[PDB]
Amino acid sequence: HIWRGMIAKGGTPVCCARCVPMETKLPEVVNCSARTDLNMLAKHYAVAIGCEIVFFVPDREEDFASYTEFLRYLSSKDRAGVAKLDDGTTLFLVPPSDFLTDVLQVTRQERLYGVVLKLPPPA
Repeated sequence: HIWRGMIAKGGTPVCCARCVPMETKLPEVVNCSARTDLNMLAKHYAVAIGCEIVFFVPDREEDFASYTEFLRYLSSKDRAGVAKLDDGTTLFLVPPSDFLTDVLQVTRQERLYGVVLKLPPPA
């Protein structure tokens, strides 16, 4: 049982997608309801105590051109997308860039990363 669903931008479908791990349940639709500057995410990362990652791949070939285009839509502007898991956790949609190696310090891949940051809990 793999995750298979849709990605959307502002409620507007972008493509269908699947998901390989490196986590809670992904909704049927991962909607990118907003963007965040990579700088802003860098600040949350600096203090995070968990950083979980999945890769989103286009589901089928007909989803490729859109997936690719959605990557440039994010990386152009040095931004990341914002979506949610089922349980309300913030999920960031991070396209390929230096940010992946300099800040998250992970291997870089020409893939969209889903990223959840766990910040410190209260005392």
